[PDB]
Amino acid sequence: PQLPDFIQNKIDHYIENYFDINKNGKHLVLGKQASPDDIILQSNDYLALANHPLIKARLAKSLLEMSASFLQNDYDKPMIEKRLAKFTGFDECLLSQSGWNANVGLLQTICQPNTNVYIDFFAHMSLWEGARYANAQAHPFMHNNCDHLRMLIQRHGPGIIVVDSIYSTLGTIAPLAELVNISKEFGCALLVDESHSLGTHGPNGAGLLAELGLTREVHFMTASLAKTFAYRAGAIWCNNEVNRCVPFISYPAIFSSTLLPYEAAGLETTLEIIESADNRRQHLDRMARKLRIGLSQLGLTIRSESQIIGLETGDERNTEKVRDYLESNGVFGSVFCRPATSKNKNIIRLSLNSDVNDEQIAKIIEVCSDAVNYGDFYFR
Amino acid sequence: PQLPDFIQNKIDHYIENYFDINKNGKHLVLGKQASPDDIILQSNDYLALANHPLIKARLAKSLLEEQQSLFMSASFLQNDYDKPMIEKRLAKFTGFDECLLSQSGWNANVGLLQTICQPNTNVYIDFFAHMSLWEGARYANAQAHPFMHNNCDHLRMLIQRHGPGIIVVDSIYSTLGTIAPLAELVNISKEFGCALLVDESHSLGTHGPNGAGLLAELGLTREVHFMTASLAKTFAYRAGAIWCNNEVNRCVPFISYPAIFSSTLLPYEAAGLETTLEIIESADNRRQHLDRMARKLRIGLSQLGLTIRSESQIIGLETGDERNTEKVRDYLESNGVFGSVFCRPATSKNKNIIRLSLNSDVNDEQIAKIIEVCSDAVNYGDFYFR
Repeated sequence: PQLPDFIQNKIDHYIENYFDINKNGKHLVLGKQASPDDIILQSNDYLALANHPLIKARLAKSLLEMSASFLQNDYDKPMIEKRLAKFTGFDECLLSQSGWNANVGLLQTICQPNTNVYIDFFAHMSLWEGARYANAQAHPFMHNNCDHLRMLIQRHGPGIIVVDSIYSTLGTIAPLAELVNISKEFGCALLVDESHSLGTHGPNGAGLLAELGLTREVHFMTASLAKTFAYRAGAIWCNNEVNRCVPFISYPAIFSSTLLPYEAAGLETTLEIIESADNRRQHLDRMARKLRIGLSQLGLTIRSESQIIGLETGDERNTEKVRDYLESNGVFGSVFCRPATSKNKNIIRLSLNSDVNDEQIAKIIEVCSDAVNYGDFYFR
Repeated sequence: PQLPDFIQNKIDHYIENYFDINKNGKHLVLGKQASPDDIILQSNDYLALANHPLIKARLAKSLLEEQQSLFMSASFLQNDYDKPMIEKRLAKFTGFDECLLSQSGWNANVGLLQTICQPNTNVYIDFFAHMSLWEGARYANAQAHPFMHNNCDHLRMLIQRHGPGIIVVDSIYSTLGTIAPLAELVNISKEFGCALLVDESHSLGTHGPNGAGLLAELGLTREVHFMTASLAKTFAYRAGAIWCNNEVNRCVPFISYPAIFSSTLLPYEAAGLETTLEIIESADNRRQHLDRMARKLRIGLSQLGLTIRSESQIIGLETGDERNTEKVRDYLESNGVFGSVFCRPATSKNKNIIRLSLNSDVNDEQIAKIIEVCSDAVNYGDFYFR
């Protein structure tokens, strides 16, 4: 059944302006195929746990042998939640199907149809849509800009301040200490997404709030477990009662099925293995810094302060050229383009993980050095 | 950390207006704990595949095989060598040109609506269609136009009045267990230049040739633009899929927010689904059984005078307001029958439902007990029905 025009028209225009314009007839995010020799910097599995023998074993053993609301009794709630909460220092933790759902769910629970939400420009898209589904009043503030933040709160009233601890496209770090002060001052709740800091930062990997000593000041913490925990799930920690209600309020929690008990048993192993990876955290940290210093001396804006490094490659055409160069030279990042970015501010993201060599770090810098000189594109 | 008042007070009111009011202090969906003797009817595992050894084997087997640290958006894995053979197998299984994998039924629906919709777009949706279809629409800012449950007349007038658009339905509705009038809707879709989208979550695998679904049973597959399913029912797995008889699946992976900004299924989950597909392809036995048992239950209850709108393995007990619903639940659980409470936001506060979901492991003896308990319930119990 051929499509009606109202759909077909849209689909053609999309196909035209998003696939056809690229030199390979594909979406900008899709490039070449990588070799076993090439350097891949795409995964969010920062501590390189995706193959971990123990973790796999725990899962197989547990799988050998509906909705989440009907499982909110004391006897129905998994040990993994008590361990994560303890781990993080927060009072309660609630499992979700994903980081995305965790954000969406928390926000729908705690928000009302005009609630002030003060969200960093670069906060994960799920926080945005979170506030949007709840029909909250979104108040964007310039990246990590507390002055802008103050203005807007002063202007619009108390509400919920929303940030990534470590930003997904840029590797920047939120001014958590100052944001904690700001929410105290203006009687606001603070929601922090530690997707990119949890496991990689803090004491035993417990995260940045843990590292900065700010856990006790923060109302809410969320995270995807599809980064360091290398698992398709989410979690919401509360220093309050909200978690008793989220399972009955959040749509994703109500009308969408939950993880099974073996999935939750697999996380417990991951947690242990994470707590002890002081080795991998330190090495990764070393590597990120090495890479960060090396790209900066080249002239590239490198805002990152973490294991996520953003090569700012301007507009789509330029971004394609940059990507092709990087890939032809054995370096594979991930293109971030609209709607994650704006059309004219794409990023090629380099995700570092604990498996990366000093040798591989020197190659990335080198390849970028030569890129800088080549002259087929520019960097911002 | 003292929550702001505009939060502390939302929670404090909810806790009381939803938890406190119930006899057990718990939410209305939470009854007592079930014993082994009790007849549990809450699962969506219609063919009883959850603890299947062959499925467990392949999941575990492929899980143990190797890492591919593919913790990233599914957008990044859309090259044809990157796309799982389960999609191609599912496509062929249902007869659609293209299948695409999603992290859940909910996402399948949201993602697809985001992709085909413009803010102006007309969306003719069944009053009782799954929430994920309403929210998808609402998220795309589309022009939603609800029509009365399974009413082709009401639907015609809407399209008549508002123009071409997307017709959205469940094949089998998840609360009432009713079956949409698919043949007619197809025709209406043609009689007005609309697109058809059917959510077969509750018919896929339980229905049609080899469980290929309801569209396939009726020979409609070629006439329909779109089908979606939760794979968390008969397929018993946390994932969803989108089927297109067109090129829309080329674009979903890049426009759907869920599909872009949330992590993809691991390749070992794909491998797992494959075994399940085979099992289901082969489960004619478990189907026929379920079908017959559902029919016994439906007749059994209808003869009791109860409204039994269902025509499937989902039976809707209509139990009115929350108080009265609370009494019906306790009574059904007091005897060994659970029992799946549907209430706001799923239903109107006044039209709550206690859903009985049958599966292939249910036996004649058990039905009778169910009928016996509701008969006594009608009847003897201090509460009403609709």
